[PDB]
Amino acid sequence: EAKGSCIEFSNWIITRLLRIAATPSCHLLHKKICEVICSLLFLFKSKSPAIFGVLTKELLQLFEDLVYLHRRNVMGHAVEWPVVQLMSMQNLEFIEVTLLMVLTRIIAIVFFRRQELLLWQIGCVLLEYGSPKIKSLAISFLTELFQLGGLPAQPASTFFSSFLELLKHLVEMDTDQLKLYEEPLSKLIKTLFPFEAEAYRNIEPVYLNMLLEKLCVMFEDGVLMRLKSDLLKAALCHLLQYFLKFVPAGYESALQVRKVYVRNICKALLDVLGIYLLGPLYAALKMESMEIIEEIQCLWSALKQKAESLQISLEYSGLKNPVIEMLEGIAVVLQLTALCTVHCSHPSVVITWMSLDFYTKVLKSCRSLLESVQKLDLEATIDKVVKIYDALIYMQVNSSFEDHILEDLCGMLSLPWIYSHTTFAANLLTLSSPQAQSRCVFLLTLFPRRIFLEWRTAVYNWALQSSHEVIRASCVSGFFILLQQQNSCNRVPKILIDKVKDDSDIVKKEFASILGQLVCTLHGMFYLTSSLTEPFSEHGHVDLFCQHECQLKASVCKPFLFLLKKKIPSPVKLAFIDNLHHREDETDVKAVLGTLLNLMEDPDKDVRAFSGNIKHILESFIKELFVLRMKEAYTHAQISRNNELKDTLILTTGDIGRAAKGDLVPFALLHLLHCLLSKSASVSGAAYTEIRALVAAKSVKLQSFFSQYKKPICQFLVESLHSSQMTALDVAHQREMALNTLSEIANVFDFPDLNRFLTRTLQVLLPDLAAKASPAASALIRTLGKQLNVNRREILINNFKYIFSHLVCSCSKDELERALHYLKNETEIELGSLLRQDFQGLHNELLLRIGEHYQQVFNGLSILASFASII
Amino acid sequence: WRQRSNTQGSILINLLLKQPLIPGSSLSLCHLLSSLSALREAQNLAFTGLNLVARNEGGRRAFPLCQLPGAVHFLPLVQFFIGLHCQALQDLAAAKPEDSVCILEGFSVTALSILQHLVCHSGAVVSLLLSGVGGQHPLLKMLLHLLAFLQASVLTQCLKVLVKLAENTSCDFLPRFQCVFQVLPKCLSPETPLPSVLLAVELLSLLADHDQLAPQLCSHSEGCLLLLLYMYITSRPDRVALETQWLQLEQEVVWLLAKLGVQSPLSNCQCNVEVVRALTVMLHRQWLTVRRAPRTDQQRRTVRCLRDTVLLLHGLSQKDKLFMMHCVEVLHQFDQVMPGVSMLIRGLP
Repeated sequence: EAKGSCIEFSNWIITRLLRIAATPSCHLLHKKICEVICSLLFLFKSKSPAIFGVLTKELLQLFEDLVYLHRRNVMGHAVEWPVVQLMSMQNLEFIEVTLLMVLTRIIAIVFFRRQELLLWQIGCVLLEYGSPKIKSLAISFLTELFQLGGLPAQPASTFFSSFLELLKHLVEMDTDQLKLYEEPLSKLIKTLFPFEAEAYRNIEPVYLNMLLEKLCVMFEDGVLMRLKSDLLKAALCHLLQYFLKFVPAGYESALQVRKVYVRNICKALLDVLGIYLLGPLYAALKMESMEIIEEIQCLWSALKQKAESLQISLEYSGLKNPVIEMLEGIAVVLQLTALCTVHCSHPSVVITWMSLDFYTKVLKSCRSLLESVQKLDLEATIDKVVKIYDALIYMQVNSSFEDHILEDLCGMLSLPWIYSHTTFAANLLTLSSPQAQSRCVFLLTLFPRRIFLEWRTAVYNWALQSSHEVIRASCVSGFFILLQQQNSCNRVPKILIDKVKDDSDIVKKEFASILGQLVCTLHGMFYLTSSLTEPFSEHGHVDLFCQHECQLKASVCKPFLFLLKKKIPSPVKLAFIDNLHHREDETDVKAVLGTLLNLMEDPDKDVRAFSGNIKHILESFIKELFVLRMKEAYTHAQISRNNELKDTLILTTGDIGRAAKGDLVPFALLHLLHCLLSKSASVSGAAYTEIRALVAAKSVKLQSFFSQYKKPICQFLVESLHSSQMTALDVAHQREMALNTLSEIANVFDFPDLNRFLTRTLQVLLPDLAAKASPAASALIRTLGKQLNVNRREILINNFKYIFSHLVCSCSKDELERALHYLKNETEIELGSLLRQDFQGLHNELLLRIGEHYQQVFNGLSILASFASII
Repeated sequence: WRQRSNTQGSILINLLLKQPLIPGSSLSLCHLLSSLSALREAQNLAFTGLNLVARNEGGRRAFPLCQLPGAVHFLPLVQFFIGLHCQALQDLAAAKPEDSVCILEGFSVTALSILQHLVCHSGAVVSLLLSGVGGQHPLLKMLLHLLAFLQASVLTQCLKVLVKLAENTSCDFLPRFQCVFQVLPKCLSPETPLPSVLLAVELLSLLADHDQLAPQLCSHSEGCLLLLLYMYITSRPDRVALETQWLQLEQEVVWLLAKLGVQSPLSNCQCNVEVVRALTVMLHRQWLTVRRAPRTDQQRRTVRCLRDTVLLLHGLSQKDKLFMMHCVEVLHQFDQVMPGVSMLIRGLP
């Protein structure tokens, strides 16, 4: 049509575009053209959903033409000289790859159903057709399509075959080809395998059998042993972690028979090993050890023999052990600590961990090897040896093998440091990074008291003496860990925290860990171990191996609570909120309220960090004053007139209402309801979501809960309506708009008909409106009666007996008599004898107030005698 | 294709060999596989056909699919096994022990579902289904009656098999297949499982490609089949669906909506009223995402789904001149949806 004619103008441009598609600088231009094509597809989507669909069909036809070209390439037989002037398949492939990159974004936009698995299969065929980088670019687009599509049923075996082809490529991959190959596409395949079972359990056993063939490829093949790109080697280790470590399903698979093959694959996997990815393999080996654990309970020796071979290289010479091999021997020492008795704990401990003393003899040889190493030797390798010493400390775990060995380790830790922080003592230090210093500080922190307890205090003094970068974060951790008894005692950390309240960001994170010991976690320390049950920290280096189990004043927190600030970067409370995030506080409560007020202010709206922690604080007067400060902050947000600031306050208000059982939080919800009444968006829609979150915390009965929720709070809501009634400002239409706002409140009540909910509310409201006795409210009540189109003034006489009970329920004394006179002007002749005729249940309602009515109920009885004609 | 296609046919045979490839079954084929003597002869023929499938390998073709005469022969043998499952369904239809016979039929249905996966794997088995009794396969027509009559999971597998068949089927063949779904939509229930409903939604996307289902329209409201299905979708009780799986069923509905949006052809329509309710349900999901404020892959998928939902909402506003009239029913949700849209804009990066 006319749009087609515009497309035809584009087609004339397209013949020019094909020359643009292949050029030296064309690929950068083609990427811009592909973005323009994606924009054109977006523009087609903007012009019509159908126009995007027509464009998608044209794109599908272009994809089909590319698939036919791919099929000819897959055939490898006849090639058209021209596929449109002169066509080059490599030039066409580059143009196709640019089209594919726009297409992959378009395909995600298209979200085609039942017309995409074939395209994914075509992409897998295109990847098989593709060679090197062109295949890798296709694979990356396919991986993005796969992530959106999960696994196509249509790709079926061919997708498994493509994974098998990738495994074949892995078996024989050039390093340049590996550089061409995309780690992220490999990572996406690793991502596709589940960490546990999940999708991998969903994934076919035959696909798992293809994975077993993939397991035969690479390390079982020894292709992994053959030199590989480190990212590719990491990806292969990640893939083994993704599937082999996961061991998802596998009931169909050989399982324990496969595991013996897997153990043979694991021996192939260790490959060179020490003589990283090996650490990931060690984590997989630790997972295999974990699999051996419990299953062994109603192998490890072979692993010990492999360790013994690494030890034998160290034994022949310090030089003979590879530094990587020395690191490999150190690696899994923590896993060995986890294995046997720690594994038995989580019993018999029949399995035995490798002896620390044999390791210590290797460590003594390693200390000799470090002395043996030349200044060019060791250095960063010595830092790896220090990391190996740190691994030995992790292996020592709760108990050092010997106090003297711990003293030797402390001397080894001192190496670079002189004084502060061992028969060799200073001379060993004389014979001998900030991160290395931090690792030494961590190791000094890890030892507690026992041998060289004064040296550990000296090490804490050394941590005070140097606090730079990681060492400063380590120093804050060290001071807390320097004495378990000091940890049990409560004292200001001071030190760097005294020098700067933040003490710098790295110290602040360490302070947050100290904060984790502080507050809900008991100040007294039992075990005092942060090790917990660490698994593998992603690609991160393991680094450190690491009342509750036994009521803390904010004033007791003192400066650390003061140190957290809106000015402080924070983002977020994180570890510092800690257990407290998971009383007669008095001035400490006021200090806590100030910290809460800073949280209520929220330096970052996203960090409001406050949520959940506030609920724990709610679980944990001054809080009402903090709520008043929060209301002032809400007023400040209205003064700010910033939607994001208003939203953060609304979110905090919503969290608070769910967080607190107490009425003041419900009153805050009523304030939120006043916010819900306010215009400019958010407001009630945000409030309704907040109300639903409060309702979920409430486990509310709806209207029965609402009557408990409302009552005086409904009267306060009515008072807010009365404030609107007081200044309705469109004449009857403005009153109707106020009625519509009341109708919205009835809709918020959502009981039966909103008008029916309103009618039940109205009888209570009419007494409340009478109690306010505003002339504007009286006009609003007449408008409300017109909106009701009900009994109106006749209803008001029925309302008046309830209103008289409301007047009995709240008494303004002489002001109430003036209000009664205002009510009397609305009343005109009034109940008169009929009030004497009634009373009864309305009098009973005054009786129901009882002691709260107090003298006023007796006065009401005297008033009833006056109405009739009881002091 | 060629030997690699034969290997793919062998892999489908290997899945049949694997015990059981179908979920919830200890064993597939073999003892589970096995006149009764004629059926045993058919099972031997199917094994020969599986050996033959190992020996030998446009839009309806889709991705090229290996075709094996032995796989088609296995499919006829599978049809005899399906007929025994159908006979239990026919006995149930006659009825106005049997559950154990139904369990045996269910194992046969699971084998038929494995056969359906094999049919997705093999073009010739799909072609035999495409030819049908004369159209729908006579065993497949009995299976469609069985689907109308665990058993719900088998029906979901049959719906998934039908969706796979529809992709294999030519659009005209798919149109002949189409309207089986309209009877199926009546069979589909809120009480019937959401995972089964999600399979039905996948079948509905295959149906949307089919011309007869495309002829079926949201307009005509409850009387229209599409609108009634949308109204069930609008309720979104999803009692069977949990967490991501409930989101995945919504995402599948969003993908089906996207397919309708792609099509040029796609109150008066229950589905248009349902779409405002569905947008509100999407807004409730968006509000949960706003409460979440994508490190999890499911969270990343949800964020993409939320972006898709926002595009569908933009499409719905474009679709209806009275966006506000739809909005007024969903207006409390719409104010939350506008906050969610701002969160989605914040989410977009």
